[PDB]
Amino acid sequence: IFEEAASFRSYQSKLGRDGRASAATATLTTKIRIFVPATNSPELRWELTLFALDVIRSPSAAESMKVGAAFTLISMYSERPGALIRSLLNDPDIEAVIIDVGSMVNGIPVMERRGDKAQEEMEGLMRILKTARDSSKGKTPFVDSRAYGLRITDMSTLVSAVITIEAQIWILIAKAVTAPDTAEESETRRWAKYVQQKRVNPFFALTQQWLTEMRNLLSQSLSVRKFMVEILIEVKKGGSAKGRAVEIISDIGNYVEETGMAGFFATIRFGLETRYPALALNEFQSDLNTIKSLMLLYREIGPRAPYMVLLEESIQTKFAPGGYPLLWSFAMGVATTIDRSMGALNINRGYLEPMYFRLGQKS
Amino acid sequence: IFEEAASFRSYQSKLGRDGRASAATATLTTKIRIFVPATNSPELRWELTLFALDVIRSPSAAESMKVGAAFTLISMYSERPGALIRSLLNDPDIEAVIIDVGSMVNGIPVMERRGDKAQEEMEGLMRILKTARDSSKGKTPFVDSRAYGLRITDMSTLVSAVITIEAQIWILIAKAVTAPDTAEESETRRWAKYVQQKRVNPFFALTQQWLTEMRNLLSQSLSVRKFMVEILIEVKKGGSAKGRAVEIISDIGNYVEETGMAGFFATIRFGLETRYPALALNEFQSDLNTIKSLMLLYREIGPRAPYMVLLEESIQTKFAPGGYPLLWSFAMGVATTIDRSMGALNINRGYLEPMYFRLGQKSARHSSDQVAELA
Amino acid sequence: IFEEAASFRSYQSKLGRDGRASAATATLTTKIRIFVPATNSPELRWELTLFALDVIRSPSAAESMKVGAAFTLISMYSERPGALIRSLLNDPDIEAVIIDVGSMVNGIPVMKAQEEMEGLMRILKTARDSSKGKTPFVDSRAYGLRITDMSTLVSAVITIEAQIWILIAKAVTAPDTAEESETRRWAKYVQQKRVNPFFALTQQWLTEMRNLLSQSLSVRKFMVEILIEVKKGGSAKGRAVEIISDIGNYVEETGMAGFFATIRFGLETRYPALALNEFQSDLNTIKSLMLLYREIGPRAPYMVLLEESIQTKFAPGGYPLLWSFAMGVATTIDRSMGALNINRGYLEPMYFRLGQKS
Amino acid sequence: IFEEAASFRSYQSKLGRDGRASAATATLTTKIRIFVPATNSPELRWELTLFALDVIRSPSAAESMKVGAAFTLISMYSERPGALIRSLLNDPDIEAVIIDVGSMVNGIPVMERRGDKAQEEMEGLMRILKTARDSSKGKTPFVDSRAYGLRITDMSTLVSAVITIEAQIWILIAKAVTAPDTAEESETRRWAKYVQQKRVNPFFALTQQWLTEMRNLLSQSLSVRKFMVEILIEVKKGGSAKGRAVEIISDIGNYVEETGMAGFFATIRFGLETRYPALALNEFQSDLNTIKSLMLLYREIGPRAPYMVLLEESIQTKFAPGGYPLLWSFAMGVATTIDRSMGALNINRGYLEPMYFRLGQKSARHHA
Repeated sequence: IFEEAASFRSYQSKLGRDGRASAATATLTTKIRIFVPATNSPELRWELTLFALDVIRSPSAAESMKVGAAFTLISMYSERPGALIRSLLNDPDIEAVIIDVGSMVNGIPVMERRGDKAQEEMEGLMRILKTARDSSKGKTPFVDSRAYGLRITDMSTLVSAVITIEAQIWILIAKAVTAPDTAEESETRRWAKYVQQKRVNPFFALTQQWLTEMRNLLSQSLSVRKFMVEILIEVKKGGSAKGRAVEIISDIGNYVEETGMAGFFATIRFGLETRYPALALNEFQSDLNTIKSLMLLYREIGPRAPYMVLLEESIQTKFAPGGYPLLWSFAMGVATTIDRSMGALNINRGYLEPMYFRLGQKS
Repeated sequence: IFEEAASFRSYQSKLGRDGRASAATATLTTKIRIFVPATNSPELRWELTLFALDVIRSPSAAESMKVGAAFTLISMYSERPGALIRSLLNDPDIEAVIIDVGSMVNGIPVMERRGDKAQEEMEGLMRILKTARDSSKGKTPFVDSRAYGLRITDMSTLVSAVITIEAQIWILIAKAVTAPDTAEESETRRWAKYVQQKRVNPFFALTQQWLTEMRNLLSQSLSVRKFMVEILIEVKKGGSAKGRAVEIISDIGNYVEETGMAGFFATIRFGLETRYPALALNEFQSDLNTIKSLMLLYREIGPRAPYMVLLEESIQTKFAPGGYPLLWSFAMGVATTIDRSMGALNINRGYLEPMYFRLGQKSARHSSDQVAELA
Repeated sequence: IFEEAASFRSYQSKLGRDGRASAATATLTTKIRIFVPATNSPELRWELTLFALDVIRSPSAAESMKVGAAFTLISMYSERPGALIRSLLNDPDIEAVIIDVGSMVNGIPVMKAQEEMEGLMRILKTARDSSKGKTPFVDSRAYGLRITDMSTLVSAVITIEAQIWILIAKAVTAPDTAEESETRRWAKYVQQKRVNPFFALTQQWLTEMRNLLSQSLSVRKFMVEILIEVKKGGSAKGRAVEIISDIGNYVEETGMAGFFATIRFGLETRYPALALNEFQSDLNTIKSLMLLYREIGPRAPYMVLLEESIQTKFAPGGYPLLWSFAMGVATTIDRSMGALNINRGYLEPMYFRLGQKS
Repeated sequence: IFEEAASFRSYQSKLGRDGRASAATATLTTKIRIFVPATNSPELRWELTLFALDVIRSPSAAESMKVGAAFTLISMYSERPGALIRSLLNDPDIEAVIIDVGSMVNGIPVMERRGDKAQEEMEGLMRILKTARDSSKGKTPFVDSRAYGLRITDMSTLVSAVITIEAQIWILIAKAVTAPDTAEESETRRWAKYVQQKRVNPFFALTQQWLTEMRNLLSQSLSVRKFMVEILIEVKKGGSAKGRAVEIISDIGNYVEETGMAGFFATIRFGLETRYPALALNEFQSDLNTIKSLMLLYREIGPRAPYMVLLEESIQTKFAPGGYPLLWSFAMGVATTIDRSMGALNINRGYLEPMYFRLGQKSARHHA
């Protein structure tokens, strides 16, 4: 009777989720160039990291090149650069061309053996590198200048450095897509942890100017975020121990999970799990039916769940906080009142109902 | 006994839903010209987008041309624009001729397909473009004028721009066929989101004058809305990753769902799911039986459900609130009282029953129980 | 008793048939440029055909360009030329780049690119000059025609395509001595009014293309893939696809000669000599071969054109006693046969005469 | 043992026949205009027939116009002529525009009911009609001149005439696409029959000049023959009443069926069914196995089978009597010796097997 209505609300929510979309809907494919470490030496890896930091620092490079640069920079993890990109990269809008450099002595960009027209390309790269240096007033990748010159020769120093720069990329993802400004407090807080735990090698500390330029590249590119989240999911999965490189990623992951699903988690933790007298209120009953439908929905969306926000996944919109407002306003009233850490989260949405929020605090 | 009556109400509701309609009912098919992206080159694609924005802006162009232009504009997504139209488009009133754009570097309009029998077509296009410029007092499609001039040279810039224009199509659908005036508030609110989220590239912002001209094209053409809703359903289906382009469509979808079925959902959410003790009042029985028949009916209508009103779908009339007056009026009286966001809905309809709604209000605002008393 | 031996022969034949090969074996993937159809204008379609004919006519074009030319030539049929190539092309050595030329009517070449157009110009000039002005068609008026309408277009396209497909029949079994057969097939299509004679293509061009087919495997792989694909299927085929399918009936079984000759002659002939003790090993061979043939499956009628390694096993040299007798019968009884050279080292004179004598 | 080989030959013959072809195989579709009789008014219908006869008779009209004309001419059967064409026409190479005529009130040409996008449409038509008259030196479609002028107003006369013209098209089909030279003897013989038997009204007889122009159109166009064979299959089926119209078609059918599958039939009729003692000879075995595979194959080809040759169908190559040369050479040797009517078919193919030719003759003629 009434049970049919509740079942029907659930039916509506899951209706048309099924099926496979007709192939013609495939969006116009963008060609992106990734220059990638050709061979297994710390010599190449250090120099190429310097190159890549500067490509991203350059004012003169176009966005299509800048994304590809960023992909070079955060593929330094892999034992076999080309294989790492090709095997994890799984986002349809972008079609990758991989260039494996022959120990590039060219300068900031690669060496080119394609011919006479590529001589202009190398000079475009030169202009890009010059403009990078000049526009940044001489600030190189690292905060402390010795690091900019370093040219390391051996594996142990290489991994120490690379893991340091990469951890500086991964500290960004935590706020890149969920608050791209105001980011510094959180990213420094995560930095403190990794240094205090002796995981990351502070001689290679990366400069605020470079970190902000990378943060901005993450915010403004979907294609980049897709690759990042692909790797982030892939290394999260078991069937193997992770040593230093993947371990730093996984560590950062504990901050990165659930990010930009704040509302959903908060209603579950505060209010729901807490079983306040307010659970009793009849008026908030429907809200309960809402949350039930949501939880079953969440289950059905499956593998991407902890990173929906970062993936811009549409089904994410449905999952949004003010989709279930009455319960949320009361869950916030409880959360802000009971937990000292909460309430520093900005909850200024039009979805908030003052009466219900006050009931949550009053409770 | 009483059970027979309830079963009979259900029988009436589903009677004649069955069967396949005789072909004689097919309405006279309208021939519509769609110019569509010929090749995968950003030079052609940027210019053709500018052409299409201007076709829709043109004061002298026929509705037949304008619909076809709108179809060009919202097929920019595809790797093969012709294939996208042909494969998704499934609406009987319109028969499409796809003129695959032949580079069309010939000027403002398309290039003449094989050498025109009458070059007046290119000159018809010229008139259309002139009239567009002149009538709009020189306002070009994009809001900041450099963008209107800018020839696009790479795929990167192309996708940035195309995503931007397409998003501007899809922000319209939300109100085009449900509230075709008063639209501004909502469409701006949705614009703010996509920009703030950095999903679509504000350098390519399109002018309020162009957006109102496209909003009006949506309002006044059924054939357009049919194609929009066909695509909106098709891309909603899973079994695929979506990157930025399809993701903007899909994202808009989550606002666009249930639109123009407001009253039906509102009785479900407020009143029914709310299950206030007052729901047990004897008068409501017939209304409850009504809602039950409606919910089972909704199920039966199936895949088109998320967009019934926008699709002008016939069944929609039956679904309309006013089909359950007592329950609806009670549903509103509660809703308006309990939810701060509601009540901004326009409830000036005859199907509203004042006395009963005052009962809805009166119900809504009326083992401790102390907490409820305090709040 | 006997049973172990028979089962062992079968074991050997099926041993190592199974499994899937490790990806490291994959040979370095070769980039080929396939300039493809632009759209539904006869103006573009005619000009692109002339471009492609001239690419193949050019003395200066490289192999990589020539393969891509051949792919343009045998895609001209389709409603969407680029889609036809991309969707049927299923080939482990080659990666296609396909760019449908828009304003292909800009000059001789299809429409930094300024260099490319001049590369094309050089190609076309050198083609004209080196050929001493001899046009692709047997009647030169065809080279100048500049066709404007669909009817003439399809008449012409069908005609050129049929002229490619005439070649395939002999390209990879005997690329010289081909003339007699390819003319015999041509006579049919013309007499039946299936191909429109104004567009007949010149011996000079046909020889140059026959040689290109013989010497390039990767092109022939694509051709035979399409030739198989359009041969099957419960669909209507237009004059265009119909001519391909028709040619198919000459193309099938070609370069599987031996396997067929022993089946047709000797085996199906069932000469009294088949009872003789000596045959047993050969019979056991053929059994293994028949079951093997089944296992090779969908591409079977064109193993030869595919250079398929399995082909070796099916070769008639495998069952030499029966084969020598198979020629001896065939050459004696069936007037047109036995003109195919059975002078191999495997010929056993006693058995060849026994075949004659039977 | 030996049974494996025979089964393998059969396997090869059926292998890869199955499955569904990828859409990329679709050939570039040609847009073809069919002007079609708008209503059941005899005034329009007579004039439209005259128009269509002249379209086909014109020396200056292009192939695209000529095929569309031929489609008008051989759709005149229908109560709803446009529906008949659109609903039976099922061949991928051609995409039809059907134009229903506005009572043909314009003049010599069909008159555009809703008005032309270009006013020259009417004139290009005028040029076509003029050139038709002028190039043919004034010869109207009919042999006997009163018929050329007739301008019919009544249903009875209309159907008498239409049936007569249609029958004269369908007489042609039988030979137009198997041997369009040598044709006249046969097609006159069939004409005489229908007239003598009072199935068609000889006052309306169509001239050798019109018939040759149509015969040539049939020879040279596949797309026309596709529509013709579609109709020829459709009206061959039972389960319907027929009027004079469908009856004439069906009558023609009895000449048209099996045509251009000559060899397949000839080996079945003569030699195989003939079962001469010589059938026991060891040499024949391969040929017999061939024919077995052919019979099973013929079954599998199915509904199009009575018209394979006319359809140019791929499968037909395998059926080509050249395929089974020993049996065929013997089958001709018997046939030519035993049936006085046979042997008038020209059988000068290099595929003739001397032993069987001498042996077939020697079986049938001098062996009892």
